Amino acid sequence: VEPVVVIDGKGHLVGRLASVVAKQLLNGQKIVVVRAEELNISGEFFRNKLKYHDFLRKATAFNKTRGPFHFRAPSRIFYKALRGMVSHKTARGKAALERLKVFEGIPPPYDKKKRVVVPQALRVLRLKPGRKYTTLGKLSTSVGWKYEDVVAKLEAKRKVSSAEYYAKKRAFTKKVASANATAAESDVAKQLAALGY
Amino acid sequence: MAHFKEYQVIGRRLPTESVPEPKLFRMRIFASNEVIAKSRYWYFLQKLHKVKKASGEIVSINQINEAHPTKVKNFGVWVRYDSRSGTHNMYKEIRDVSRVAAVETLYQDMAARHRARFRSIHILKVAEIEKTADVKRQYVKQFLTKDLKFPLPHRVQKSTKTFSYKRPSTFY
Amino acid sequence: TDSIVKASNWRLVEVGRVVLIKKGQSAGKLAAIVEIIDQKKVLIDGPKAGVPRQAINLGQVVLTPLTFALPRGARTATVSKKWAAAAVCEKWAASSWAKKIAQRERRAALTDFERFQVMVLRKQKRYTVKKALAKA
Amino acid sequence: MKYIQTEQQIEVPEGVTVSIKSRIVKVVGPRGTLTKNLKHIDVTFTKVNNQLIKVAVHNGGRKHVAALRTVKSLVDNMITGVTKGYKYKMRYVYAHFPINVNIVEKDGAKFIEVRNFLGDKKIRNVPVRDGVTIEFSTNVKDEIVLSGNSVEDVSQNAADLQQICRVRNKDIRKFLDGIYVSHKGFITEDL
RNA sequence: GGCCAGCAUCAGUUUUGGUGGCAGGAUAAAUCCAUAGGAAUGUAGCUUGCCUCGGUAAGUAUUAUAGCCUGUG
RNA sequence: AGAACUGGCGAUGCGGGAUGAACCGAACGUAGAGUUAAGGUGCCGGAAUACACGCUCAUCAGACACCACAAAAGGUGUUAGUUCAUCUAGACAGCCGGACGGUGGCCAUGGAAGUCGGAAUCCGCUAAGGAGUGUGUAACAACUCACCGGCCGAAUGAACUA
RNA sequence: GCAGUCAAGCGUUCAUAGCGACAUUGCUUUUUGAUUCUUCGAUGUCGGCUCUUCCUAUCAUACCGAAGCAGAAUUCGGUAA
RNA sequence: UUUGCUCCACACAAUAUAGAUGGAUACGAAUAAGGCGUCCUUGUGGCGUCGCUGAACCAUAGCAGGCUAGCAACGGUGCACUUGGCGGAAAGGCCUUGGGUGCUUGCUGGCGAAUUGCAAUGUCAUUUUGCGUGGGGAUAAAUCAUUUGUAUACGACUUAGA
Ligand SMILES: [K+]
Ligand SMILES: [Mg+2]
Ligand SMILES: [Mg+2]
Ligand SMILES: [Mg+2]
Ligand SMILES: [Mg+2]
Ligand SMILES: [Mg+2]
Ligand SMILES: [Mg+2]
Ligand SMILES: [Mg+2]
Ligand SMILES: [Mg+2]
Ligand SMILES: [Mg+2]
Ligand SMILES: [Mg+2]
Ligand SMILES: [Mg+2]
Ligand SMILES: [Mg+2]
Ligand SMILES: [Mg+2]
Ligand SMILES: [Mg+2]
Repeated sequence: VEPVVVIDGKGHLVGRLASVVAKQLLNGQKIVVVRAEELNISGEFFRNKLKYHDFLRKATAFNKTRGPFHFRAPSRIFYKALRGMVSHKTARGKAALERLKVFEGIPPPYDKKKRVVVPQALRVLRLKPGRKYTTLGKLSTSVGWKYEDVVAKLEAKRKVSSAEYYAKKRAFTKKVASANATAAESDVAKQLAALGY
Repeated sequence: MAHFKEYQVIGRRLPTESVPEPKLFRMRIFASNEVIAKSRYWYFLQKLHKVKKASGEIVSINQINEAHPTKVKNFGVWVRYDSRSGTHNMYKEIRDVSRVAAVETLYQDMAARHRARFRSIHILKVAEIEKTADVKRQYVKQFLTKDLKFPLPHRVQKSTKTFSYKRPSTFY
Repeated sequence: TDSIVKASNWRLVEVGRVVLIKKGQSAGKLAAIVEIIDQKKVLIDGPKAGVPRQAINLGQVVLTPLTFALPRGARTATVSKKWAAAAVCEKWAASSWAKKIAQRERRAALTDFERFQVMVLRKQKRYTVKKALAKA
Repeated sequence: MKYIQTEQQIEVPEGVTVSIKSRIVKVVGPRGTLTKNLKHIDVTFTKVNNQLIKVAVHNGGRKHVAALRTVKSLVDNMITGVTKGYKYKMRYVYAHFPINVNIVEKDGAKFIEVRNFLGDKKIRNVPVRDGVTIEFSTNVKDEIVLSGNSVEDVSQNAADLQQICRVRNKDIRKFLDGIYVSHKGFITEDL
């Protein structure tokens, strides 16, 4: 319902999130996924590491530069899931994929924009409590991603700035709420309440 | 087979010149409809007595409704089922408000825990356990304690929309 | 010097707990847990709202913060009497939850002329509120 | 079976305060402050009377209720460690070569240094975990004592010292040399 | 006259709602009402025991200052 | 590799089984609309991230017939059952106290002392105590267990089934 | 060809340290068969040399568990290509 | 450069559009827990309250939004100026000062709309390019050929040459 939907990928069950996002792109919705390093996969970290190593051993025998490319970054792992669920060899699939951006952290274009979640892909809502799960950043680092520390540092900086922004917004919201609480017994407010507002 | 009803089925073993008024055998059959109910009646009657549908007749078939469908009962259920390698009798206990609901639960549970399909299960008996402390299964006894209360932690709300703007909560 | 443990109070599946039916023939009516069948099933009764006495899956209802004293297994007439004595309907209607349900039904019932009047009144209230916010 | 409710009791003595936010337990007693994160277990704590905490699992399976008692034991060990402390006594055992155990510093890091183990020229170094105090017992021959609030830290430090002295390429039933935990109790006597 | 449509009233096929009147069954079973009899996950009352408000424990007690179950109508 | 009956493929497209002569469904003029078959409905992919009761966590999980494999034997993994028992007249576990007199019994063993040991598992006191249950010692001295008590408070043990 | 299960026995005493009869369950396609589906308008028929890669049912090297492991030597086994 | 190049403003011509049609509306963390408000003894604190979805919030009336006359209040909003600060992860945006101008539907009037004929997207967005009119700005290189041999099959490489 927005020109661009920014999904905060934190705790989002990579496969289910990828399914939602693939359908969204094919339906023509622009999607930006942020914080791909905080995505989750069901199963123990060792399980998912073994799965990625099974992926890693697959390569074109006569030329490894032809074989399947094993992207290590969490955004590219999520992108691999999405591409496997998009018909990426057609022009339609290509257009759908250009309707998508995936990032580690929340870079400057989107750190000041609203992030949404996908409840049908949320780990806390989908996974049975006590089921073990993996974090994409940890898995990616274990398989050779180099920027977990840089992403974490920039995320801490962004969180400091965003907490300051939210403190200001909370103060202003309290002011607006007080001003609406006053003049809530006015005739206009009573008529609005009668009409449901 | 489906959401069950209970039927009384009374069959006759059709009269002859020598034996008019045969012995009128009755069964309580759990089945989704009267066709299955009569089929099941003939199945069990052929297991018990020298009769078949061709040599007998269905004298009556009547749905038996639960006497008190809105009171919670503990049921002892004796079943005989075929496993992959033999036949076994088991006794289970089900808490429910009607015999048909208890039998539906029993069939679900047999299929879930022993992979026993409908065809492999005979309901030997379903009986209300009138006196608690005659309930001998812990998974039913734990619901018969005084002032039973329990929370429902980790509530998961089903969203009507693809995207949420709230990062939901599982409080309850 | 005193031990502090966060309470984390849940709504309890218990006899006398008031629940809101979210789907089914009732779909928005209040009922009372008459007793508990399983971990997922309860016998409820909603005689004041017209909810028939029935076994229902706990996933078909949402527990409300309202409880009233009710003996386990109470029949429909007893549930009606205790419900009236505890004034469950008034307590529920006083809550922000029921007020939100009523507000959304009212908004759904607004006609086009009423929506236009809502816009005009909102503009008036907004003029007043923005002036107050600038003043303070 | 999915038991409806299982609960365990954690007794709090007089001089101990237990602060439990969501699942981070802080225990404060005469000896110090211990902290434990239990966000991996899905239990519910509830204070009863300032001398009793209850820990409960609702609608829990066999493994869940198995972990409930583990939670109770861990909190009990926290309380026991801030009240009575924990002390592990290890004995050196050797047939011929005396084991030389001392406390050395490397950039102020408090290693337990082990020399001459089975004649080895290799010098073994076991770091001392923070909160663990090392005292060599006079009036007992070849006894090292590790003391501290957290039984986890003192027992793992003792276990590290025991593991550093494993015999290789020999029949261990014969070459019994090593540093072995001989006693595990509390710092405070007769309590 | 040619091209493309819009609406209305019909006809053929079909799809999807709203609503009315009947029939059957244990002339549904229930609920409800009345009545008879019970025990308990035992309500009031009563006795013994504690003591931090004043509540709680163990008995007895079958409706009382809650109720429930079964049969019958 | 060779027969029987039928149905097929060959001679046959179509929907399904990813793919495939034979399987499932269904057989075919050119179109429109409706409904279905078999098969499916997270995404690829049209179609419920439907509803419901359970089961399963796999450091090789599993995921629909033909069909693209896995067995005997095992596992206090976990689930549900069968049968036999113990148990508020206190069940199992743990802790604590004892665990005898005759008698270190007799026989002997090089040395045996309730116990390397050989026959009987003797009587009494018994809550219990076995000529002992084991260990230890050349033997001892001595312990220790069965056993009995105290505490504890409601469940427990065994053999099986899938 | 390789690997299991049972365990009568061997192993001074002790079934299972290491073995293991009588039986019995399998796996593999580095044996040889069996078959005749492809190729007879032709897929160059032994071996070696050369060179790359893969498998693990591991000979060595790494780290380990077991022993009828005192040491040394050795044997059985695990992760391991 | 037979007046070349670049930037800005305007106008006119083309050019297409993976697809605008009120607003992508910014804490972080947890979920067997949190958000907000408030208080203090400032904490893993007390008290209150909320959720049970955005079904929200904001915006939203006026020839696709005209021309005018007042009231009330010093608000809201657009524009071009302007003060200062913050923002490097892809910052290219966020905030803030002051005055100026326009609008204001917060309220009350006056005028206009028709014939697009009973609908026809009934044209309102932004992407690149070109040209012309003004203003502003700057005044090179690379390759071939020759040359080197740290290079080299040829290309390529690496050197030198007003
Ligand atoms: K040939
Ligand atoms: Mg690399
Ligand atoms: Mg050696
Ligand atoms: Mg018609
Ligand atoms: Mg032919
Ligand atoms: Mg055919
Ligand atoms: Mg297939
Ligand atoms: Mg047709
Ligand atoms: Mg689809
Ligand atoms: Mg098996
Ligand atoms: Mg042939
Ligand atoms: Mg040829
Ligand atoms: Mg050739
Ligand atoms: Mg060739
Ligand atoms: Mg191997």
